[PDB]
Amino acid sequence: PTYTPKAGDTTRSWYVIDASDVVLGRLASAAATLLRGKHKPTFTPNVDGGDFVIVINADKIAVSGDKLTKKFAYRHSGYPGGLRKRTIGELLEKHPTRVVENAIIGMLPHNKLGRQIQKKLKVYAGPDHPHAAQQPIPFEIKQVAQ
RNA sequence: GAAAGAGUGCGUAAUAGCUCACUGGUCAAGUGAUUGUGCGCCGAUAAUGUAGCGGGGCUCAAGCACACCGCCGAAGCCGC
Ligand SMILES: [Mg+2]
Ligand SMILES: [Mg+2]
Ligand SMILES: [Mg+2]
Ligand SMILES: [Mg+2]
Ligand SMILES: [Mg+2]
Repeated sequence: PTYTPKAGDTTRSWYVIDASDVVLGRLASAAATLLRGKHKPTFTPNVDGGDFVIVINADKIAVSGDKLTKKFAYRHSGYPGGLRKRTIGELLEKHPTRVVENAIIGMLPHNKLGRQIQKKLKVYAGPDHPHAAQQPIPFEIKQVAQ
């Protein structure tokens, strides 16, 4: 019948994605794609069998239009009147990384498996990362023509 | 006579003056006015928390209109 992975069937690859002058939504959508494992013919929605993704230069992300001043990130502290908002602007120089990862978390499934999947994401604001030991192969944001 | 309006606005409370509509000039090609529309702007404004895209995100469209090319999709139809 239909193939389902056994215990030692999942193999993990390390991708590094450069984020310099890339659209935030495009980068995050692709990273979510190859973080969930949608690019593998052995995909199965039950199993967490994606790949590791490093995002490099999360500072240099591109946000189009006029969202660096009028787009907000809202958090609520649970206390009455405990809502705070930070623009994309402030969030890009206070601590930038979460901006990129915020987008990716919004495109992974919001279940327990999504929590397991998140752990494979490594966002770095700098141009360099500490994971050179896993030989991360560079990944290009490609579109397949039709 | 070109240029002088029973004199256009300020202000002199009235005049005056500042000016203007209107002819002379050096300049160097456009310049001003409507009507039919396609998309947008403002008017815009409530009380637990974003809160009038389902979310992330989208103008490098993932928005809109017109053509075209595929595909997904039901217990519908077909196949056994
Ligand atoms: Mg007069
Ligand atoms: Mg004059
Ligand atoms: Mg949407
Ligand atoms: Mg069916
Ligand atoms: Mg039937």
